[PDB]
Amino acid sequence: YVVMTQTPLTLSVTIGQPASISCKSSQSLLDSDGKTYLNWLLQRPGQSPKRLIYLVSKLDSGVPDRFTGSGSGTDFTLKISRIEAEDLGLYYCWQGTHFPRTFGGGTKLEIKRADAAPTVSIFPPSSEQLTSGGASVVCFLNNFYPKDINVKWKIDGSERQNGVLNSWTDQDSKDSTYSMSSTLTLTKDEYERHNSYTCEATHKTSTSPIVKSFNRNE
Amino acid sequence: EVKLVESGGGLVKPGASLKLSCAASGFTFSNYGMSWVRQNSDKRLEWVASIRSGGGRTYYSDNVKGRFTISRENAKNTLYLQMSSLKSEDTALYYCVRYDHYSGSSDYWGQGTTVTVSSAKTTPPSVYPLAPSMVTLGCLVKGYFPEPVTVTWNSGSLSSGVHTFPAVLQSDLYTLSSSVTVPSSTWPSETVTCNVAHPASSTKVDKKIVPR
Amino acid sequence: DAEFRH
Repeated sequence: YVVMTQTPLTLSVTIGQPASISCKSSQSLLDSDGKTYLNWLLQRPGQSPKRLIYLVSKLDSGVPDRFTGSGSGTDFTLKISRIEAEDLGLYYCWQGTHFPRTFGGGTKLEIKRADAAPTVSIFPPSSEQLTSGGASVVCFLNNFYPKDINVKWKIDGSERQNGVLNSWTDQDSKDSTYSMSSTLTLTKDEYERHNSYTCEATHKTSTSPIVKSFNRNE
Repeated sequence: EVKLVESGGGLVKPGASLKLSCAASGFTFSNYGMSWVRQNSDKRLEWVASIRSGGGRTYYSDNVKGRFTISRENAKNTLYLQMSSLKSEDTALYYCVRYDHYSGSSDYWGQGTTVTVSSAKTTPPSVYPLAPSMVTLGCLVKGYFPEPVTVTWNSGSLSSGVHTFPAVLQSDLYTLSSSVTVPSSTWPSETVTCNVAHPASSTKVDKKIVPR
Repeated sequence: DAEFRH
């Protein structure tokens, strides 16, 4: 098993600026036939993997020449002379020299855009759900950047940390923002013992947490 | 247009069998070696099996050897993966992949077919309303298995301002939410309904969002 | 890919 190691794991790049990714293999990828079977692949969000580079430096014919590849032996580099919006995704190196075929762990490239505050919405459990014995309080945090965000739940003032499930979207191709949902699920009886439910978002775009609340009374 | 279209993926019990297919078009299929590569939840890619264009020679990863069989039917331009003794560690998106002997690497990949190995049972979703210049509404789709579900708003006529979040797996059951944002002057004066479908359980639910 | 070249 030839180990393929990529650095960095994540890359945040501005449109128009250069970027590069390093791939290192645990042993030489030079084949006995004298060729070096080192390949690069891009998987866009929700899309099929697409070949970028093969044989170290050969450019796939569907790929623009702002992509180049170099290296030899155990050390290889993918370079992008100028980033474009559609470059968002997972980049993988992989080797075809040794059996079995092995892949690097991937590098996530995301597009750097202007900071944007989340639009926060909070929703009480529906009456329908309460009849099941459960109660989910849902908080949407939509269209923010950067993706680094912290959501905290408070019930009657006290911080609550579980029954909480969070889900993040990948970067939106339309506006380069992220969205996430945080859902706090309690038993019906637990939910009805308290009045105030609060969703608190900490993000670099405000000097204080962005807060949405409701009272079970109203 | 070289195209590879995998099918056959779905929920399968631990220890059971499942056969994947990959229909190839836009090239002379019999001339090419083919492989299966799988991608797990961590987005890690792992080669599975390969079959040559000639002589029917086959190759397997140490993880699937003795359990999987790769084969081809050139008369149907189709690649197969017969899986047996399946286990949780086999859960993945499975891709059909062409090796291009002219350029010296695998080139084209399909869209993938999803295999879920689990003893948990197919379970229909519960669909709950999420009600409070623009107003954001939503639907909570809870307790279903396996993936996927689809969620539209007003049968698709409401497309802008919609977010559907990736499902999260909580106790062998999936949950997701979808949000939709409309002008406040259109709700609740006009109706807003989320349409949820769960093909695996032959379920279709329409939940109108009514003010609290 | 090596398997296709042996």
